[PDB]
Amino acid sequence: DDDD
Amino acid sequence: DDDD
Amino acid sequence: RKIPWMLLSARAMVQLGYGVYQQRIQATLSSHSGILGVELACDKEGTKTILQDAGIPVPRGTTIQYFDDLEEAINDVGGYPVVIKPLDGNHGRGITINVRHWQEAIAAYDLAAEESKIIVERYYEGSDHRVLVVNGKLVAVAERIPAHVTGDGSSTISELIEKTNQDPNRGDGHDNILTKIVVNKTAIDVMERQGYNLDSVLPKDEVVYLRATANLSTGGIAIDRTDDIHPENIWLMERVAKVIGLDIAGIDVVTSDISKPLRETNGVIVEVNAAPGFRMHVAPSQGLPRNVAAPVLDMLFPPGTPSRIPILAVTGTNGKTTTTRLLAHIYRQTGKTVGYTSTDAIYIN
Amino acid sequence: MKILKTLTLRGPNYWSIRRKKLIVMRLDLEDLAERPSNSIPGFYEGLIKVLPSLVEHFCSPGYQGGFLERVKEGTYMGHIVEHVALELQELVGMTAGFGRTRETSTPGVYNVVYEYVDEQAGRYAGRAAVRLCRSLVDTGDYPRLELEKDLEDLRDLGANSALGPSTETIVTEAEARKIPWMLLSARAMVQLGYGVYQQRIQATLSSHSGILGVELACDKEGTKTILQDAGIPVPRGTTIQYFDDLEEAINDVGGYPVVIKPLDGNHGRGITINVRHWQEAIAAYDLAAEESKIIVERYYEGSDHRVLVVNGKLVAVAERIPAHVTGDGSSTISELIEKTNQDPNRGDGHDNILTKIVVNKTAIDVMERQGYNLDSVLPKDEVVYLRATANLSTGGIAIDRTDDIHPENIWLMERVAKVIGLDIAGIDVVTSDISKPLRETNGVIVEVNAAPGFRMHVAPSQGLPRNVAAPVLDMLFPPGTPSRIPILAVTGTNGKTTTTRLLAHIYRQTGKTVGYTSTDAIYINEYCVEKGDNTGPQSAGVILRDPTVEVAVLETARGGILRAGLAFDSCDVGVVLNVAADHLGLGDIDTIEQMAKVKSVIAEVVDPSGYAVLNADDPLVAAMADKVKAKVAYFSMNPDNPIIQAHVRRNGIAAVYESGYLSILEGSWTLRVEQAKLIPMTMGGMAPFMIANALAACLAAFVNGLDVEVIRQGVRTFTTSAEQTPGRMNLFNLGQHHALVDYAHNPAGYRAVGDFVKNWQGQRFGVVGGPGDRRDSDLIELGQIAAQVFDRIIVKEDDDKRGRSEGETADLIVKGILQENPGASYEVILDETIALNKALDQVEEKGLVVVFPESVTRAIDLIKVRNPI
Amino acid sequence: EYCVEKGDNTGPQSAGVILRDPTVEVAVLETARGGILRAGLAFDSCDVGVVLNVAADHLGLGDIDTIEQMAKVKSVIAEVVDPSGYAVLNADDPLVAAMADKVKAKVAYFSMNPDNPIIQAHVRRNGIAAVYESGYLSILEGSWTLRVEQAKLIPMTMGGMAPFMIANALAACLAA
Ligand SMILES: Nc1ncnc2c1ncn2[C@@H]1O[C@H](COP(=O)(O)OP(=O)(O)CP(=O)(O)O)[C@@H](O)[C@H]1O
Ligand SMILES: Nc1ncnc2c1ncn2[C@@H]1O[C@H](COP(=O)(O)OP(=O)(O)CP(=O)(O)O)[C@@H](O)[C@H]1O
Ligand SMILES: Nc1ncnc2c1ncn2[C@@H]1O[C@H](COP(=O)(O)OP(=O)(O)CP(=O)(O)O)[C@@H](O)[C@H]1O
Ligand SMILES: Nc1ncnc2c1ncn2[C@@H]1O[C@H](COP(=O)(O)OP(=O)(O)CP(=O)(O)O)[C@@H](O)[C@H]1O
Ligand SMILES: [Mg+2]
Ligand SMILES: [Mg+2]
Ligand SMILES: [Mg+2]
Ligand SMILES: [Mg+2]
Ligand SMILES: [Mg+2]
Ligand SMILES: [Mg+2]
Repeated sequence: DDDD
Repeated sequence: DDDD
Repeated sequence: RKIPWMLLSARAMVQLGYGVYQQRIQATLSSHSGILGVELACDKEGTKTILQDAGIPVPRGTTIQYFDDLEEAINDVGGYPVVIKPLDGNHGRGITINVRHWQEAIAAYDLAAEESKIIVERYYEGSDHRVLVVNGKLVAVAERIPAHVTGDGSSTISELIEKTNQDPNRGDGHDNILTKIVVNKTAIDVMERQGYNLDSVLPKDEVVYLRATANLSTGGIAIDRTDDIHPENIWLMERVAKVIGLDIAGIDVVTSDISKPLRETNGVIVEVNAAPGFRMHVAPSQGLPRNVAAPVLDMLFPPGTPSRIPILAVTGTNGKTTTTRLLAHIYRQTGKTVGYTSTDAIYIN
Repeated sequence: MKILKTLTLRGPNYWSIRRKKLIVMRLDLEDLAERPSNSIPGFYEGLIKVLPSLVEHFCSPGYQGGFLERVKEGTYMGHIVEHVALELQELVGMTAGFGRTRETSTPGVYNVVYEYVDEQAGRYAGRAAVRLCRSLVDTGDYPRLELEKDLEDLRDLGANSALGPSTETIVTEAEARKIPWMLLSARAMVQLGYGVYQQRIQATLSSHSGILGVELACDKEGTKTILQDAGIPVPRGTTIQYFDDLEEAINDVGGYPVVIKPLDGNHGRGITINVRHWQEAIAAYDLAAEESKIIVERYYEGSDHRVLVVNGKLVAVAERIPAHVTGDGSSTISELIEKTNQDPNRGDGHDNILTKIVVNKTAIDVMERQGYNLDSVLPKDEVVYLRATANLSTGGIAIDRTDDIHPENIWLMERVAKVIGLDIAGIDVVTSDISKPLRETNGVIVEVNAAPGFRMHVAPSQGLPRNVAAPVLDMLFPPGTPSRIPILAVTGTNGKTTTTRLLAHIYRQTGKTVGYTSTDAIYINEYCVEKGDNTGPQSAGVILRDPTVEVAVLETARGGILRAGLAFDSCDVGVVLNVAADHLGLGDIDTIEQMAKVKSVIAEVVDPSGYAVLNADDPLVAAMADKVKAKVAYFSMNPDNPIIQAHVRRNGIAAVYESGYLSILEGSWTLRVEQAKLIPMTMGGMAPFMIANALAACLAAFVNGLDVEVIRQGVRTFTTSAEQTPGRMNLFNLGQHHALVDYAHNPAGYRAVGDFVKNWQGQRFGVVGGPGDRRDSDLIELGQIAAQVFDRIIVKEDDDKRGRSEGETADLIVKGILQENPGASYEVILDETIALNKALDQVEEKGLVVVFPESVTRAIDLIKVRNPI
Repeated sequence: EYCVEKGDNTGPQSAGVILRDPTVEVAVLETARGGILRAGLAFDSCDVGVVLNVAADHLGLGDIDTIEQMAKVKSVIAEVVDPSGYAVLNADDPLVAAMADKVKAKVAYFSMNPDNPIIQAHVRRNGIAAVYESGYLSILEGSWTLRVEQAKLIPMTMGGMAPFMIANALAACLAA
């Protein structure tokens, strides 16, 4: 999903 | 899932 | 080994040790298992790409998104002796292991087509071996064989199943070493391909399989081959686990002879499994049981290290709280983190 | 104009050491080669009106417009194709400026070299420059639409390969710290460091991030349970599976001021933050009901703060505020949005600090709840939000509050990351005042996020930017540790493979894992990984990416350098053994002076703290010492070499052959390693070229820190036997008779073998061969070499390949050998299968037969039919 | 914080007391011109060399009559810094900044004005500098700014009212  |  | 343990309140985790020396496990995953390694191991295309770039032998094959291109793909792969799998991963179903003819390739194609759009792999001969590596070091090797009956006299398959399914070492679910042989339409499909059915008599010493793949839970067997593995093969298995970044790993190898180098027997590495199970190594049907856990605890709690922190317990009818605050104050002068409990509060530093 | 060949270079190379990223295009000027612009009417005005920017190019003239001072006075399309390819990349934001043009081959064929940023965009621009330039030397202009579409393709090519900003942040700091990096072939992973010191990253996840921690952090119910069991403040709330129980749940939660979320996680939708009435709870209920069966949480007041923790230690804190407008005079909301959306610091997507305010039905829904719409006028200093949540990408702001956080709150945040087991973590905190303890302001921890982004901390809208990457690289590569393993690079015209095997053997005696590549195979600790010619950058990468390797020894060939550059950027020891006239005419290198520039690439990439090892007996190699930034060590076969003497007098290091010994001169002291006759690779001291290869290996091991005793053990046990090094000095013992199989190419290898033969104090010296048909006019030189070395010379130069005609090669050899000494039974037999290489019984006891087969495999098979010892 | 000797203890004879002492881990030495001119430096080489300013004091003494000569005495420290170490120079001082072209060591700069062409040219090549800006004493490391503290909160400076104390603080912070 990345950069939460 | 476990025990593959 | 006197390591304290606790169950935790979430996700079926277990804690080992106290304070700053604690570790966590969940089945076959631990606090030392990295996420990048585990995710790569679950990606079959990704795993294959990484290993062949390292000079590691893997099966040859292609990608066909259900187009009738099989008749050409075999020219790149190596002729008809191929393996056709559903392109996605949805249990061990719709798989043909040894395709020999055009129409067989199509029957496999039609079944493969059921799953989302690993096809036409070259078929390799040999047995299915499971290799267990724990900390970049080999622990155990087992040979896996699918449920079967043999031509133990001029008896039929249904008679042979009843004869061997009475073996006292065959008991229900995870209860006895081996389990029961069960026949269903899928066992029949496997038997029909061999030219047999339940009322057929087998020739002396003929072997008929009731399953396409090996699994102890389906009635197969596991043979310990730990001491028969060649030094070069040991080196290669350890290198594979390190390349894919996994601490505890199962490696699936196809070879005719584990005692010879894979390059001489034309063997391949088929799969890398993060967080493998242990039943086949701690309770094999042939050979000696191995203590698999000991190498795991040795990486979590290396020799010479503690698993516990000091505990000072104070009791008595009068003076406990005062004594507790002073003792915590004295330890604190050494610069350590000191936690304590009293009738007033819970404190840390 | 036709393009014949394109090469992409990635690493130090022939054209430049520093300009690692270059495209070399081989351009055939079928036309134009005879027309130097003034012969092409209109090709000045046409070129500049199509590309008006081509004034910033300087050429030989050191002037703006220096390019345009020419063009009309042509360059035969050199410069013009080159500058256009560079400008086409500049027009789309990819900056490149280096380039060169050189004529090669036959007249009209040029090597056009230019710099690139993105590999595919670079090649695209090259092809486009040729089309633009060709149309303008045919017609006088270039259609605008044929320029605009090409610029669009370059913009897409340069976008598709871009790294995301969180990867760029880590990679940029890694370069500042000199940590090498590579992209990997799967799952968008990046490797940092070499061999056993490598680490991997993927955006904000790394090789140190555990799976149990990351999965727990993604489980909101699990996370809350674990933290409240540790005494950590979290929101109060319940679970209702869409039953109308809300009116009772508020009794356990704390009345109506509650938050209702969809029970599952499907984007920030269907969420009511502050419910005050029964019917509002129901409207929220009906929306929540859309997702699978986090409800009725108590509502807490305060601002949304993001706290970044990296290794159990706090790095940064930022306050996040949603997109909004304020009552900046008696203006409407649509007017206020247009007024503030013109702020110059608001730019598109990830382009400027802030982004644009966009209104849609969801902004309207947020505004209606506040009592406003687009045509409403706000009261002075009124604040109206256009979004329910904060996000910089939706037009909000981020304020650095890193230095305002209370010591107790710092302690709590670090404890939270440790409890949930995550190394790099974002923590979402709701509080009215970050400068007071959360227990006093009644604040809570709302969420823990594994693998958080960095834009709000490295590019805040208010406050100072923070270097977030530095704390990440410090955990991956702790202070005091290496990120690289030693690299020993060996090059030169002759002797590379032999030197490489010996040097790897010596390092191996220290017990380390040694990987190496050669023209025969790729090895790790005597296991063969791959077979075949494994020189070049693709094989070097197998060893450098291998997680078990501690030492890398790599033979380096010219084909690799000329085709793609070096794979490693820098090394510790660079060894140049010799420069000789081999491979001339290939790869656009015609002269010996040019060949020396290729070999010198290794010497020039040695790190200043390392060493270059040069041959003091070689005039082209010794001369490289004046280009080297590294320390220089020398070796020689003659102690009385003025270079060696001048060097040791200034306390340098040298290796020489003296008094039967291989020894190291270190300042005034002499260290003897061993006797040449006791080292098995050298035929009893009779092979001067093997001695020289041994000196180079001993010196490289010494200058890189190995002890002398280790070096002695290594040279004493090293072997080059038949079937280990086939075709390389294989001497066979057949009763009172010997035969030698070797495989020379260029003349230096014929002279090196000839000296071994001269020392053979036996009987006749016979030779049974010469060159194949693919050599240039050096057949006479070979014949001249054999003539003075052998007294039995028989010619077999009619091989099976027959690259040219039939026996003409043998006829030229016969001409050459009879030119110097026409008294050696000069028979020509032509056959070389079992005819001349079988006729060994024509040589007496203790004579020596020297074989130069086309195929070594056959020569060493036939010699075994005679039952050798 | 224990006093070993009292009185003027600058010069090579005192430097030798610290260097020969079996317990010392770090040596910080103020160096005067009288010591250098009379007997040379006691240590041969050092890790950090700091030159704060050159001014027309002590002229006519020790055979040094001009400011250009005084600059040659002070430059002795900059020229004995080991190549792996640093020289710390005052970018607001024309004689001191000029010493940067003699130094074999790395050079760091400090100033009381961020808009100093030397500082700007230097940080653009990824050097290190210390400047006074926006009420703060901060370190410029390439493109990043590190704020250490506010001048008004550092007791040696009279509430930010003593520019020469601020400059002395910048030099100490940069050397550390
Ligand atoms: N290319 C190949 N050649 C020969 N046998 C192969 C093969 N690919 C797979 N197999 C055999 O098939 C077995 C299981 O098939 P496969 O690997 O496709 O199942 P799978 O990945 O879904 C794991 P599981 O069956 O446990 O769910 C392997 O252990 C191996 O014995
Ligand atoms: N031997 C003893 N040591 C300390 N206090 C004592 C004592 N005998 C009697 N006392 C009295 O006991 C009081 C309670 O002390 P403290 O609070 O430290 O004890 P405690 O924690 O054991 C009681 P609790 O059962 O409430 O936990 C003291 O204030 C003191 O007056
Ligand atoms: N109990 C509560 N009290 C007050 N504010 C709360 C809250 N729960 C959530 N919030 C606010 O809502 C914001 C985002 O809502 P929420 O946490 O439900 O979204 P989310 O978990 O789906 C993450 P994202 O919105 O980035 O996808 C939080 O940062 C906080 O400001
Ligand atoms: N200085 C030198 N050192 C070693 N061998 C030399 C030599 N001069 C000539 N030779 C000859 O060169 C032959 C080839 O040696 P080797 O295989 O080690 O070289 P190399 O690897 O540089 C050639 P390639 O271009 O094929 O990689 C030797 O067998 C020897 O006869
Ligand atoms: Mg499997
Ligand atoms: Mg009591
Ligand atoms: Mg008490
Ligand atoms: Mg959030
Ligand atoms: Mg060559
Ligand atoms: Mg070679």
